[PDB]
Amino acid sequence: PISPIETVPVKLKPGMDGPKVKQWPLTEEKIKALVEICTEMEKEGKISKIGPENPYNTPVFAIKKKDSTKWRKLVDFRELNKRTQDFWEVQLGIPHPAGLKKKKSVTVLDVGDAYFSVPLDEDFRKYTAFTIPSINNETPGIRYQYNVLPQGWKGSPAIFQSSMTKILEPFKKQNPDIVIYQYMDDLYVGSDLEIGQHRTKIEELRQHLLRWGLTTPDKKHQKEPPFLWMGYELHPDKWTVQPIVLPEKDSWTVNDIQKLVGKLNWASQIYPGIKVRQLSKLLRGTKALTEVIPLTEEAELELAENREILKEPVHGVYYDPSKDLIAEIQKQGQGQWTYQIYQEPFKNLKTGKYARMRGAHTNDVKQLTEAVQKITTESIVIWGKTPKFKLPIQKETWETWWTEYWQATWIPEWEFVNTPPLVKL
Amino acid sequence: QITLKESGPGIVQPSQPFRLTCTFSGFSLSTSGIGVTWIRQPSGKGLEWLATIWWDDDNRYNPSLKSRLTVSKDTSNNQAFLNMMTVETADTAIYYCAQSAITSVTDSAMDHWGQGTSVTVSSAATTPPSVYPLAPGSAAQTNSMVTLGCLVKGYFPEPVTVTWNSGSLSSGVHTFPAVLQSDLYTLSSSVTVPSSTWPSETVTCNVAHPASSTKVDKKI
Amino acid sequence: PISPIETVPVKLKPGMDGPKVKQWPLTEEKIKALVEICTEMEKEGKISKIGPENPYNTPVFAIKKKDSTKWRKLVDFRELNKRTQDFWEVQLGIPHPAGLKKKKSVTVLDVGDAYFSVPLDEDFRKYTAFTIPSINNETPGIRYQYNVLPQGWKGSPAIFQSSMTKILEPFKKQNPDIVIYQYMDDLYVGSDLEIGQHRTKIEELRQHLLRWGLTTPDKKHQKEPPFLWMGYELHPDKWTVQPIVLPEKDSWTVNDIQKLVGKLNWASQIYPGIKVRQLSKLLRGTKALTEVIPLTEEAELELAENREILKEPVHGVYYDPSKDLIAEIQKQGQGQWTYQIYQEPFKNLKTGKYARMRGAHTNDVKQLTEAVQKITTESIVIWGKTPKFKLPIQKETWETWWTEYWQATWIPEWEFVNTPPLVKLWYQLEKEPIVGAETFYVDGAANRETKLGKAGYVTNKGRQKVVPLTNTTNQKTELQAIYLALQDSGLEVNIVTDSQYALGIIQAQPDKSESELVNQIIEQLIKKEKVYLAWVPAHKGIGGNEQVDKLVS
Amino acid sequence: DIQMTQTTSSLSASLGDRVTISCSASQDISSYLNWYQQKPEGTVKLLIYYTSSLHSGVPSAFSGSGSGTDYSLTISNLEPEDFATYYCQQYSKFPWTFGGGTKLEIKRADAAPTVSIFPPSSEQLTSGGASVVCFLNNFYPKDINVAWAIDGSAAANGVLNSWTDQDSKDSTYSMSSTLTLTADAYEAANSYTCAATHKTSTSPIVKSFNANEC
RNA sequence: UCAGCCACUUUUUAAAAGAAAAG
DNA sequence: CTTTTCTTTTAAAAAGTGGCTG
Repeated sequence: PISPIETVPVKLKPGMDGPKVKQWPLTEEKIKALVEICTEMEKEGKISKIGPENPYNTPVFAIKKKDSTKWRKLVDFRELNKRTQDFWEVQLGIPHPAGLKKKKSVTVLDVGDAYFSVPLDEDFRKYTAFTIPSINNETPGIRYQYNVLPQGWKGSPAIFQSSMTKILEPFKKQNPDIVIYQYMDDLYVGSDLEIGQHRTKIEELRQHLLRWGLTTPDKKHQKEPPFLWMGYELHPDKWTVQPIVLPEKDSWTVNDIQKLVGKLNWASQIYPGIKVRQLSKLLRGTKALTEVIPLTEEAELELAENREILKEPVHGVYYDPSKDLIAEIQKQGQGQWTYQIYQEPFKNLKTGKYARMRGAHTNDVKQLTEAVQKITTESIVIWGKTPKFKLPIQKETWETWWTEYWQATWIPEWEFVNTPPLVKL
Repeated sequence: QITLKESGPGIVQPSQPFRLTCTFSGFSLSTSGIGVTWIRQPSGKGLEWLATIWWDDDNRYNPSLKSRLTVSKDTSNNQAFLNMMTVETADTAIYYCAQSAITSVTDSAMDHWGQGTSVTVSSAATTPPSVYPLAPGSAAQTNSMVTLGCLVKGYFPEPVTVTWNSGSLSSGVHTFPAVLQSDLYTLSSSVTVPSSTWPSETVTCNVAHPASSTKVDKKI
Repeated sequence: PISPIETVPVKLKPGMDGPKVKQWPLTEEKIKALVEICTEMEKEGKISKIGPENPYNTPVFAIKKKDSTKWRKLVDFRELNKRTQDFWEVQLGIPHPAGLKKKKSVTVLDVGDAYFSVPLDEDFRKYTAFTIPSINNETPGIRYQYNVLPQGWKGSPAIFQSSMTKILEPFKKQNPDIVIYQYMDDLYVGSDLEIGQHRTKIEELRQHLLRWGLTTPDKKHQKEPPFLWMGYELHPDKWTVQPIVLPEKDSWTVNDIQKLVGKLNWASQIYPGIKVRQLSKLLRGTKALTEVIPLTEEAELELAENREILKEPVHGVYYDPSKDLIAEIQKQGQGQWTYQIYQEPFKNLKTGKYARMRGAHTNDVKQLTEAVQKITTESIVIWGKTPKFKLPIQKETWETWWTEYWQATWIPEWEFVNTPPLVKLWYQLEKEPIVGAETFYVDGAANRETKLGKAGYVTNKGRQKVVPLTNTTNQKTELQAIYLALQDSGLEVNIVTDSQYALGIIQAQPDKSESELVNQIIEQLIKKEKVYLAWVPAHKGIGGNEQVDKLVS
Repeated sequence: DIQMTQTTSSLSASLGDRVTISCSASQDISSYLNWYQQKPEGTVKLLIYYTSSLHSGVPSAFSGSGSGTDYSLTISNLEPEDFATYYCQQYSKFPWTFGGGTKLEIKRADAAPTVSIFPPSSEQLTSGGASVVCFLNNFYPKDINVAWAIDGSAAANGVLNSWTDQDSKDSTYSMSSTLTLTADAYEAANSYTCAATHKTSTSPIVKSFNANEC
């Protein structure tokens, strides 16, 4: 018993047959944190217990979100999401704000709890089933079933949208200057206000959300020593690019002339006049690699010409709402990472990087994980969708640690890859 | 623009509690990053950190004094209070209220202070001083540059003026810092006048204790 | 016996129906047996006569070749099962003693006729229809349908759990101090309660189960010292399994090589380091049931070493969350490792092996982590908290590894041990091209339909070479030709390729591989003091490439 | 309670000189340090935050420096204003602590103390009071020792002193020691003697008298 | 006689990565 | 002036076996 509203019939995408994923191992802490948060929900009957008779399944893990509220269980509904039907509501019903990127500050607000207020289709409830594990497999894992719009499910924001809509109508109305967006269990609020005026209008919003549909957001713990909270805000205007292309040497040797062409010959796909013909001419014979330094000024001229084409508003790019999005990472240096996001290959609509903040959080995975979390966010704020990630790491690996360095309410799609040196220049 | 002035009792009996109030302007105890701190520099020593009142209501006290001291604020009125109970000798000092604020990820310092208030702790009562002329004595005209003296004994309310001849003699005057004697202050100043001047022209030293309302002069 | 616990609504695999298997005329004496048996199961509500409308049927046979007291009459629900709706079995594995805390008073109760106590979905029952074939004479036979969970049915051990666990929760929430480890019909309980006060608590749990309908006789673990739980013998301060009982000489058949090989794995739990790759490779080629393999000598010693590890008695000690877990690793196989998860020095907790190539171009650097990761997750599972590692590699070696590899990798808290055939990266492709060495521009090619092709190269001093080859492909040559360059050259060399494939394989620093060529390329690399590898696009003509291209082609 | 220490207590200098003050921490403070300046008047301005970042208004001459448990504040070319006390502060662990500042005084040529002593006044005596005062005016380095000895060199219990802050003008220091003795001790004793021992000369610059009255 | 755990071996599956071919 | 086909190679998952559990 929760909402006198009538349950909206949800059917899965034809042919598919609901999630049947297995529950990967969880640490004690996480188990407890998961147990607690879980039972208090059965008490409120947000979810019911269920036995073996329910074959379907999806996994859960909880993350230690650094906020003065509590923990956070996270169902990995990426499976059921693709198994689940479409939603004309999630698309046109939820258009995407141009100016979300254009603002000075955008805050992320976990409007998750605005979900318990709506029951899930009785017929559908078998699919959103998860299962808590147990230390050394004492007693068997207790299984639950969702009875209301579940946290992180392609439907929760669709069905609940016409509501979320009215809830913000007052706020978005008395703050036109502000830009609000909805993506999964999150609200992307952005204003051009002074940061202190923003941090005060979010809390302005972070309270209206209360007197209305008891939408409880998280209470974050701010502190003193190394002020991370001061970083929590997001500034999309402050976002840069990556036209760092241009190489530069005085003693141009064979190796350096070849490396430059290899990299420049491939770039011909990402830029117009990438004419590297006269450069090939300089390395005409079986010249001694390591020493020969043909300084030829002949090339110097059109080498500067190619340099020109490498820093400008690329011709060819375009965002097709239709096609997916892709994001590619590469361990580029010391704690430095870079990313390219594209739809139709070799015509990326945005490139950036990731440099671990000054601090003792050195862990190759941890950076990659965090990195992904960043590339994801940019996509949400910019095009309003989520990139699919080709992760430069071993699947078997990333599976052992990604939970321990992930903080978002959402989890994007990802595969694994080992692409050799060209993908770094 | 940004400013904050501290106000206290000035004088408080031992074992009695006191409450300094700091009013401020420009910033606000309602804005995220801001805050205010109470520093304490005891008479002839380094400043000491006591407590920081934080905007998010999460104030922090110095471990040595929280058992007797507390903070709070009324942002609405732009005031910041500091309460300390059962006051002792040692505590008597200038107390500073200071606007602190977390700028960004790594920046955090007390951005702007204020002219501290003087909290004096003592049983002692309002006592007009008694000035005594310190004359050269066993020597006269045996010095081309004769130093004259003027002692100021047994007064409490620390503020005390010492002028030389209705405010004429300034050059060559040293008015030393007061010292605690039987719970009363004793200031001893000194002027040096060329031998030609003192004997011939008059040189009196005047002490003024605003608190008791005593202005007094003394010849030689 | 009959249980009041509510039932699980079981169904059939979507779009099917019940089993309608024929029931062969049985032997006269067989009929008689089944009769008496089912007549008793009837009084025990386990089953009850069905009406002439149930087109459903499962076969019953006679075979009373098992134990003289509750010697059974049997049914084959294989076909029923084949249609019996799928279930989520609910489990992360079988509990291991290394995850048991050291308590004061332990007890291991069990449950007779488990499946024979939990009522089957009354609504589903019409599918357990077994017709006990009547004697030739009587034309109509005797029908029965099960009411509880028939052993042999797929969801019987599942639905039971889900049920037995429930009966347990209400007793558990009322006293979180008594540990109750459950597995089917083996209830393990122990707590800090005095041996007496403990039984005064068993009484309660021993009642609870019976109230719900669970017989717990004295056919349980009586002696405190011995507790034969889950194959393991739980002792006051140790866990063991005396029956290491190996297939003596019967290794006469490949099938017994199976049993042998697998028997080792289990043993590996308490038993310190044991490899099997030698034996495991002997099974590789087999597909014949009942035949033998001419055991490769490599395995004769391996079996000899291992067996010496099988004789000596040992023990695993219980785990206490106060003192933490350390995972020590060791390598002694051509790519095989061992790990000891332990709290205090000599006292071992659980011990395991690791043996595999998670790819084709692996190396002792990769096979380290890939062991570690294989141990954290496995420890996360048995204790809840990640363990500290003691890797047989040096700190610098790891520094250089990850600093180079473009693929992200890591390892949590690891110490530095130095008691093994230390793991380390062999060669090192120099960051910079050696000034004063041959710039061997290499190349290769192979006609798709020729099955053959030529490999070769040219050098900075015009020196050319070429070698046609058969059975090789485009991808094989460019890698093959790389060899010629590495060969025909001293300790210093600059090798220029136009194959992205070659460059990749060679950058990862493979220790070994399954392949011969790729490994030989490694071998040379292990001798040469200075190697450079650089890629150049193939069909544009850059450097000595245009020429080398014309040559090898 | 990270303990903060400013090793150098009072340093000497001159208009133009280069000043660097050292500050040490009880444990690593990850550059969480601020520099506070306090004029002779008694007002505290923020000098720099992050042990390296310049506060606004603050001149360029000022500069942070440090890493870990040690940091330093450096003034390029000293100036008049710049002669003040300096407070080192850390904000790593919350018990915010400042390390007892460093005094930056104006160096001067030495100057012997001009000792001057005065006998008790009848004004005072007419109440039993016998206050013997001995002004030691204008002298270099505060480092100066006084000796109040009455027939027998004993430092009679009852000597209070008050040393002045370095005067802005002369750059000298002047201390005034006041010896307190009752009328019964005033008459009993024979002669009083105030003596200043300074760097000027090993010669203890003394002055005395005798004149019992009541 | 079923269900789960791990370890083995033979296959498929896709696929991504490149490559060649070619018209 | 360019484009579809079809490969070569490598990964990750299915399938009878084995030890062990009940």
